[PDB]
Parts: sequence; C-alpha cells; structure tokens
Amino acid sequence: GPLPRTVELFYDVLSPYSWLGFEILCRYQNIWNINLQLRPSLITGIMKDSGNKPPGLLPRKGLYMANDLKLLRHHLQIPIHFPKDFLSVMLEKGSLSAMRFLTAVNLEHPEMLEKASRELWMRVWSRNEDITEPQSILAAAEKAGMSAEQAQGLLEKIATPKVKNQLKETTEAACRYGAFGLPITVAHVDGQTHMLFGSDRMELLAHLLGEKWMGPIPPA
Amino acid sequence: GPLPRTVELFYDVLSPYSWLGFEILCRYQNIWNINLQLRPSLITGIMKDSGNKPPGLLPRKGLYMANDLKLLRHHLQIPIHFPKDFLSVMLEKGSLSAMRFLTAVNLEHPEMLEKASRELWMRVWSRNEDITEPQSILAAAEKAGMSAEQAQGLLEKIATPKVKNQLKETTEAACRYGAFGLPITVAHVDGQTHMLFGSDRMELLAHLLGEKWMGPIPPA
Ligand SMILES: CCCCCCSC[C@H](NC(=O)CC[C@H]([NH3+])C(=O)O)C(=O)NCC(=O)O
Ligand SMILES: CCCCCCSC[C@H](NC(=O)CC[C@H]([NH3+])C(=O)O)C(=O)NCC(=O)O
Repeated sequence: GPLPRTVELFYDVLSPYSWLGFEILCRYQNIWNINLQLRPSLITGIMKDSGNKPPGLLPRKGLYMANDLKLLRHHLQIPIHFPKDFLSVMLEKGSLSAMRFLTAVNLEHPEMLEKASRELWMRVWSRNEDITEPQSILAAAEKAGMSAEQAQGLLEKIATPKVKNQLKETTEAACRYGAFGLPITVAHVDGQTHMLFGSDRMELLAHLLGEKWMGPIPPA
Repeated sequence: GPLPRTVELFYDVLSPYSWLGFEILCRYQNIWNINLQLRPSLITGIMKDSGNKPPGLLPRKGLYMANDLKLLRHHLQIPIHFPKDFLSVMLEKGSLSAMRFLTAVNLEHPEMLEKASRELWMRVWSRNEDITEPQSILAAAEKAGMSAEQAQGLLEKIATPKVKNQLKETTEAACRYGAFGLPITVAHVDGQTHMLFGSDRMELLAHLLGEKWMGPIPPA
C-alpha cells in the first residue's frame, strides 16, 4: 500500500451527470486509496471558454437525457428526477448563487462541502425545487446539518471578491485541464495526469488507479 | 430457459467508439442470454436527421476524444491507432461503400457480418488503411474469411437500390429509436425497449437485462 492518489472532481449542481459522478466517487473515497478533492465550478464559464453549448438544448439530446437519467436513477440508486418543466427553464435560471455558496463553504468549512453539495442537488435535481433564491440555499444548508447562523454568514459572502474569484479560478483550472463541460475527474497517478469527462468513466478510473471496480454501489 | 433478449447494435466503421461497443457486446453475446443483432448504419445520416454535428469539430472535444480513445485502447484491449488530425480525414473520405457492403453482407450472409465489420475497423482504425476503394473492401472481406468470389459478388450489390435503400432504412431506424450519434444499443426486454448511447453504457445494459457485468473483458 502506497500513498493515496489525488483525484479532483469539478462539478456544478446544475449538472445532473455531475451529481452521478459525485456520488460514485464519494462512495469510493474511503474504499479506494485516493484523496478526493471536490472542486465547485461553473458550467457557464466552461461553456463560454470552450465555445461549447449545453447538449440538452439539442432536442434529440434532451429527450435522450431524460430517458438515460430515468434508468440511471435505478442503476445507481440516486433519486434523480427529470424536471416537470422544460430544461431550458432550469438552465436559464442557472446556479450562480448556489455555486458561489458552495465556494464559500469550501473556503471556510470544506468538511461540510460534500453534504451541502448533495442537498443542493436534492433540490434542483430530485424534488425539482428552486436553487436561486436565498431561502432555497439556506434550506439546503440547514438540511446538510449547518446551523442557521453558520449558513446565513456564508450566504452573505456570495458576492465578495474572495468568493467570486475562487469560483472563477476553480472554473479556469477545469478549462486548463481541457474541460468542455462537466463533470470532469482529474486523476494524478504514477506521475501522470488524466482528465476524464462524465459519470461513465469511473470503471476506467479504477483501472488507471489499479483499484477494483465493484459497480456504482460498492459494498460497505 | 427464457427466450434470449434481442439487442440491436447500430454502428458505422467510420466511428471508433462504435468499434469499442461492438467488441464489448461481441464478448458478451455467448455469455448473456441475448441475441445480438448488428445494424450497419451511416453516422452522417444520423447527424443530418438529428441536426447534430460531429463532436470532434470542437477542438477541445476532438482533443479529449483523442485522449480518451488512447486510454480505452488498454482498458478494453482493442488495437486502435491513428495519426494526428485523423478524424478530420475520416470525415472527408467517409464510409459509404464500406457500409453498403456490410448492408449487402447483412442481407445475404449475416453470419459473416461480425468478422467483416471487425476487419473493416481494423483497416481504418488500427492500420489506417483506405476503406473507400473496392480493392480495400475486398481485402477486408477476404481477411474475414469470405472467398474472393463471395466477396466480389456481394460488392457488386452495393450498386443496387435495394442495398442502398436498406442502409438508409437501417440508419432511419436508428433515428426513430432516438439516435443523435453512434453507437446506439437497443435492448428489447420484459416487453420494453431501451436505447442506450455510447460504448460506455454496457454495465447499465447488464443491469437492465439482469445479467452480471464482469467488465469490458469478461472471463472465459
Ligand atoms: C440544466 C440542465 C443541463 C444538463 C446538461 C447535462 S450535464 C452537462 C453535460 N454532461 C454530460 O453530457 C455528461 C454525459 C456523460 N455521458 C455522462 O454520463 O456523464 C455537458 O457538460 N455536456 C458537454 C458536452 O456534451 O459537450
Ligand atoms: C479521435 C476522435 C474520435 C471521434 C469519434 C466519434 S464516434 C461518434 C460519436 N460517438 C461518441 O462520442 C460516443 C462517446 C461515448 N462517450 C462512448 O464512450 O461511446 C458520436 O456520434 N457523437 C455524438 C455526440 O457526441 O453528439
């Protein structure tokens, strides 16, 4: 047994596939020999930088995504639900405030970041709730186990230079790694760096790390 | 024993990811309780129908795809090789005659379709040899085990409207199942039809079929 391998996960709670990748890595983070670093990012920034556009906007792709996630819900046991209203609506509302809030968490209480992220996804991608209003974010944060005082204080820092710059810098790191969308997983292993896109490269990751893939729901 | 589940695989030899999904399904076809049905298709017809564009056209995606295939080569043990800017070259030349030939094979000698398809992929995506000239296609067909006579007889039929139309119809059937690219895999199980896009949905396919996933190289 050697030292743990650092694995960076860049994600945005706006992204349904980011949630799937996030949960698989969280499930493996104390099974595999890895150091999982969560990297809250803005898909908006990545799209702009790369000249890419949200795949779901192409109707053939959007229809397929709804089918795919409905199956993945059961396969991965993550309560992901496609929104009742059109995707364009959720996309248009976006996730700027939520991702700024997750950034403030990472800056001050990174030990809370996994739960705060999960609770935000539970709003937008499970129960089909808003993630743009202050009250919506506070609700997710209290769900994560954050005191009201604690959550309020972080929310207050959403528009501060420190938080705004950190989110921008994390998002550009993803771009420098070659992102055109999210999630991306960056594994630093045996002296090389590998960037993997999507939630469907975790078995390949296990291979690169020399670890055993036991499916998306490993036994505890 | 329950009747085998029909699994349709729509593919184009122009597409390296189609080769990957094809090899995985071929490895499982005598392990899982399935009837694998190969469906020669044209990626260009699917792009047209769906209004999609080849992903490699975006530089960051093209680069990512190049990196991903290089990793998958070892993970899946498939001898893929290509020079810089190869997809740009494949786009131009296309696979029309090759895919019409495979359509003729499917109409008259479907039992030869797997090997003929494999040999064509070996030409374009392993040795980077031509697949547009008649001599090239006949070389693959003979390597696949056809007699010179059988192969030439089939190649003569790519001039026929029946073969030309059948390739178009198969490609349209992919579109009607929701395709915006290739490969797609369509599983008919428990009275339901599920379409999965990509070479990276075979573990989910195993889940849907209630079969055991043993990775991309299942044991003998
Ligand atoms: C608000 C709703 C927006 C929903 C978008 C889908 S998640 C974002 C999207 N990610 C993916 O398409 C991942 C698909 C991949 N196959 C997986 O399984 O994870 C992307 O950045 N795509 C980049 C690309 O394909 O170019
Ligand atoms: C070296 C460059 C190689 C480029 C190969 C393109 S093969 C065609 C392409 N297929 C895919 O992107 C499949 C990717 C998928 N992640 C997989 O693993 O199979 C497609 O129809 N894509 C549809 C889409 O992405 O919109």
